[PDB]
Amino acid sequence: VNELERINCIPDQPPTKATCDQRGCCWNPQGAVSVPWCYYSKNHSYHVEGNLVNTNAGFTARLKNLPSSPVFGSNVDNVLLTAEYQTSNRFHFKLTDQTNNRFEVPHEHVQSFSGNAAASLTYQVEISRQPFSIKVTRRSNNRVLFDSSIGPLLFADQFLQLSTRLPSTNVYGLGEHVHQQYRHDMNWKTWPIFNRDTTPNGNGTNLYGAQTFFLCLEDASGLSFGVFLMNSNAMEVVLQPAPAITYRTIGGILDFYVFLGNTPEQVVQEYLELIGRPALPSYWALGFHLSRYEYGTLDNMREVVERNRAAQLPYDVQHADIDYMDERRDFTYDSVDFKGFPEFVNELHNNGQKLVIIVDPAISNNSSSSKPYGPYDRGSDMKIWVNSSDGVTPLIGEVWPGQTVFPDYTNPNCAVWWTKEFELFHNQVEFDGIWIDMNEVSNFVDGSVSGCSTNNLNNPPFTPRILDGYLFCKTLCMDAVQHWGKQYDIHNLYGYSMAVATAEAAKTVFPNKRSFILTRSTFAGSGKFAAHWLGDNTATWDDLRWSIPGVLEFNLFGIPMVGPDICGFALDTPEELCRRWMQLGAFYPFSRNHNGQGYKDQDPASFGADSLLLNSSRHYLNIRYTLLPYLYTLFFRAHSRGDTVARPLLHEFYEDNSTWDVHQQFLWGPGLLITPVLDEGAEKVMAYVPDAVWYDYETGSQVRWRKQKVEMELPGDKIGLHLRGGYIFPTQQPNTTTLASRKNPLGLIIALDENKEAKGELFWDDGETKDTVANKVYLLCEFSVTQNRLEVNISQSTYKDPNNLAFNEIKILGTEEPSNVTVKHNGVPSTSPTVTYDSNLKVAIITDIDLLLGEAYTVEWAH
Ligand SMILES: *[C@@H]1O[C@H](CO)[C@@H](O[C@@H]2O[C@H](CO)[C@@H](O)[C@H](O)[C@H]2NC(C)=O)[C@H](O)[C@H]1NC(C)=O
Ligand SMILES: *[C@@H]1O[C@H](CO)[C@@H](O[C@H]2O[C@H](CO)[C@@H](O)[C@H](O)[C@H]2NC(C)=O)[C@H](O)[C@H]1NC(C)=O
Ligand SMILES: O=S(=O)([O-])O[C@@H]([C@H](O)[C@H](O)[C@@H](O)CO)[C@H](O)C[S@+]1C[C@@H](O)[C@H](O)[C@H]1CO
Ligand SMILES: *[C@@H]1O[C@H](CO)[C@@H](O)[C@H](O)[C@H]1NC(C)=O
Repeated sequence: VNELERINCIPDQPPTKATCDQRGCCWNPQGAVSVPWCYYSKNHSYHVEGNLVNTNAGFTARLKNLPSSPVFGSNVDNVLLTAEYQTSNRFHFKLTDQTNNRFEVPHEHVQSFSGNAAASLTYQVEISRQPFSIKVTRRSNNRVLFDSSIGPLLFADQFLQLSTRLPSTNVYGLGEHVHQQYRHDMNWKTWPIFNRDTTPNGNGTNLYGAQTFFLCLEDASGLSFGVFLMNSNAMEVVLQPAPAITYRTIGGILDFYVFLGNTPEQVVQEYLELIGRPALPSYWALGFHLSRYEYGTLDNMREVVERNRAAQLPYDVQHADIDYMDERRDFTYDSVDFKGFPEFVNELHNNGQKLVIIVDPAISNNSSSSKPYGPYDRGSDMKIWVNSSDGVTPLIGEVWPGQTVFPDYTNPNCAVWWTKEFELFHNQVEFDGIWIDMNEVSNFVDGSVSGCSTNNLNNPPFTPRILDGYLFCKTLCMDAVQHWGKQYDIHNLYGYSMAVATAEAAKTVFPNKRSFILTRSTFAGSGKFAAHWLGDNTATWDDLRWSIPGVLEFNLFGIPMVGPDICGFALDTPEELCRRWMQLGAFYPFSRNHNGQGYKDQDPASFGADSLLLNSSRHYLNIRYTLLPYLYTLFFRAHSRGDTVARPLLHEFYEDNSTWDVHQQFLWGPGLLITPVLDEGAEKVMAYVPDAVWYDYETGSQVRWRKQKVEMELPGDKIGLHLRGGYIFPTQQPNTTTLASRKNPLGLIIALDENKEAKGELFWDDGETKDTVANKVYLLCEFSVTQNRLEVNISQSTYKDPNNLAFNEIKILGTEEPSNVTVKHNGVPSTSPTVTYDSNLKVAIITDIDLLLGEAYTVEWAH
């Protein structure tokens, strides 16, 4: 064995020859740091027994265990391999215990496959007999994509493992973690996955969510593939420089999907086609959100709101954290400190703003006939709590209010309970959206108020390297019991089940509306239901840098509406950091400035009504709002086709290997390049300029750089923003709310390519109705520019905005002077627009034009 290819046989303890011999592995204490001294042999594992059997969907094989002594339990004797050729670009295989049913994720979106093997496969599947291995290769070039032959298949009740070689080291994904870099180096690295309330810091631990998806860019041609494991048990993913990746899990079954694409974007699209495409956000959820833990009183909250309104900050949503509650209890508000709450909400609404309230899962069990607590009384009547292992007594833990029980959101009768709680509360405080937190689930005691019994669930043969080394640390007992099964098996599905139930509640509370759900904990497929934030970060320059890979990864995971707490949750934010963070933060898909308890104010206006930070924050938030029709159309493509929103350079520029590890810059869709200053004291950033025409957003000027590293001059008041030649960006005059800004004149920014051509599109609907796309109530138009000509073209036309909207300005970058501008409407001429032209910058701006939204036009000019 070449040392890069050794598969570690002692993941659980420091390596010894005696343990190696006892396990029947190979011993070689010679090797570079991290190279396993003890590793699985060439042979041993499982072998194929007899022949493969053709089925309608693909094939089955029986695998029989090559005997050895138990490591972490003894391998299941007979394993069944079921292989389904589901589509041309998606292969599914699962490994089950041939004799017993095992836990399988009861995913809400994924359906069982029936039907026949797809035609025109882009992949071929190869099975080796002795020992068992599975290989998936790309048909067109025979590139080996998945190849398990590097390691054994291990399949014991509480220890399952399968490895695969990888065709390159361009590997992106896995979660939820702070990876720090976007491209995984492929040096010996183990990532534990198990939903846990812990700080997203530099220690590389398991965080709030469970995401097994990874994408691999195979080569410069763009050809890419992805892998997904459908398994909700505690697990870790081991990366090594072969290159190779091992999945090591402690229950369930190995249920794998392999996705192929011509480009990275097509791999994400194939993945989201399987697990579920993201929900379309309400248009208002794309504006700026402001928040903090512990305003303390409504007076203090109103004070913050009003100083940011007075500053003309674009500011659509105010969040209210646990301080609104009466003693941190769900579905109450503090009648003294938040006296006047309903009247404040009216004020918010009348100002065009929205209210999002935090709701925790854990319910106070403190209720007597003297002093009733309704959510607990109604919950106990319905019998909808998570129970201890006896299957009958509700588990007691502790969160914000004191001792608590936990809803079992897997029980469909729990959504009924939860919905009524929301109905009852909305009658008091008319919130518009819901922020669901602490849903790993997070417990202030370990397991329960009486701890956890010693047994194989709470104390398993092998524990992945999760924070603190016990599964029940700061969560529920592993033998706690829910409708979908035991906590051991479904722990990673709590936040997922809770987002599903919460989306159910929205159907009653916000009939026909999307509303907004923000969730902490996630499983694969959570973006169908919710936005995500990156959790309790810290006001450091490290946390600023680390945010970008975290945002890009959740876009691969199909949770495109994602961002961190701008300026940092924990700690007092320095002015310089917060100013650089607000500049970048104006371009996160989810843009929220949120702050921890006790720390100095960090809302933009708090820095002073004439401060650089406020001026800069207002400036870039106004740019964000200007480009909201472009951002919104990007979320439309994510929702309907599965595209990313916040996009890596390498997804558009994969032919250039200089982009393969860029994580300090990113794109909005194909066309907008964002380059933040991310270092203290810097007024410059070393940045990559991909192989395209680029125009400075602010001046419109063509940059002299192409396909090269540059130092971009970015003073205290700037972030780099460039528009790609070849693309047309729809815009709308901004205002301090989207309620108002949506009524304003539209514009087009045409960035010309070398041939003086460009293309773009605009999606437009009512901005809030649920499933306008599935029910086809929307406008979609295309803009295309050739020499001397712009065409506005309508493809779907089943929504006409009642506000009489129109394009009143067109800015053309990289153009020679356009003259004699003519506008035709469905063929008919007329009259004559104004053109202003800057021959130095090659910018033309056409005004005094009125192109109605949803109407076809041709706009023509001479040179
Ligand atoms: C948790 O325990 C409760 C009892 O405390 C179980 O409630 C049962 O619910 C069904 C209706 O769905 C009733 O017909 C039973 O009579 C209830 N039992 C009792 C003793 O009242 C609940 O099923 C348990 N949940 C889980 C996941 O085990
Ligand atoms: C941007 O938003 C505000 C709403 O907050 C609009 O404010 C004014 O609009 C009208 C003036 O033409 C008045 O009828 C409203 O009373 C007034 N609202 C306020 C602040 O009192 C403003 O018009 C919007 N901008 C644009 C271009 O429409
Ligand atoms: O006391 S804290 O440090 O703030 O508790 C955090 C962890 O529980 C804790 O750090 C844990 O990891 C240590 O064991 C918790 O996540 C805060 S929540 C999430 C945030 O967005 C809201 O504003 C907060 C109030 O609702
Ligand atoms: C690792 O964890 C501890 C917090 O318990 C902390 O002291 C340290 O900052 C963390 N390491 C890094 C480098 O983030």
